[PDB]
Amino acid sequence: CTCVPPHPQTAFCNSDLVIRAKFVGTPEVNQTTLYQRYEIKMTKMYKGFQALGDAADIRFVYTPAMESVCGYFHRSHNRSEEFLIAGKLQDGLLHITTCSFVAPWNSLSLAQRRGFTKTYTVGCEE
Amino acid sequence: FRTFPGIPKWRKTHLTYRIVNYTPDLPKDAVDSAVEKALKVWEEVTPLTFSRLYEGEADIMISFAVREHGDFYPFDGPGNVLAHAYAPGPGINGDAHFDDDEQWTKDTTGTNLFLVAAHEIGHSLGLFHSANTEALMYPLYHSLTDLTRFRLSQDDINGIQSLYGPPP
Repeated sequence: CTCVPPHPQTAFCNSDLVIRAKFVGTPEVNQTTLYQRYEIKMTKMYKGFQALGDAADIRFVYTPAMESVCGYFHRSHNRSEEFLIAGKLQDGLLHITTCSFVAPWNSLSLAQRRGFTKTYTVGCEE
Repeated sequence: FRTFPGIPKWRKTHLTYRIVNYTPDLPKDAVDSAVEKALKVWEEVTPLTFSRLYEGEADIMISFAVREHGDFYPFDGPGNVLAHAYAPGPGINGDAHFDDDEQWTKDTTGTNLFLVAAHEIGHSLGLFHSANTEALMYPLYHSLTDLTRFRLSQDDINGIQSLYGPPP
């Protein structure tokens, strides 16, 4: 899988949900060989209120089974660490891929944070 | 493999491939150039050989598609995911598909078909994504200016040769 990542703004507009969460578990094939899923602990939700969420409705993020076909690969040491996951909703499930904008919240500039929290929406429709 | 089909490496050196259909974006003859130049990148570093076919099933079935296209991974329209490929093996394995919704170009003014094919073919041969940003097998399309000075990362060489050996 090869790809051109999105700018954070495009990541925000085209995604269905822009959640903030922590990776709770290692990848496991759920009810399909095609996708692997990560159990996640959702803290803050910046987008996708047409799917609720609150603090524990989205508990799994899906991605393809194998990297070659775009599966996302997460490898952090501290599980309480927080990430910004901008993803789509196939069915009612959050999907992520190699290109999906996923970065630890803490690494995010103050500007990017402000964009996710308030300003990116402003540029989406036009 | 253990659950999904596929093998770590091709159990033969002489592979065959086919460019199933073409993208309007670029003149048929230019696609052939990109794909072939692509494949050569790996032949130089291994004893592998590639023979083009025009009928029947080749190992590596190269093709362009949009949105839904047969396999269980539809393409995402313009942007984001530009292409995907499968590991060595029977059937759909080794194959490489390309997102037509992208602007395919043979130059540094769009998404360079060569660059992407070179990457995808690495998967058809048994390679995985690299963390080394300088490595071709890095998934994030890093588009380089002058194409003439394109070079493989040592890492890819060590990678592909640890499988198929260096040229004899």
